Amino acid sequence: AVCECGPTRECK
Amino acid sequence: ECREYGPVKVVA
Repeated sequence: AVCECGPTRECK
Repeated sequence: ECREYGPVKVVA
């Protein structure tokens, strides 16, 4: 899965 | 199905 926080994004 | 927690949103 992948999550997005604000303008940035991260996975795991 | 995706979930949104505060400023972060995850998709799976």
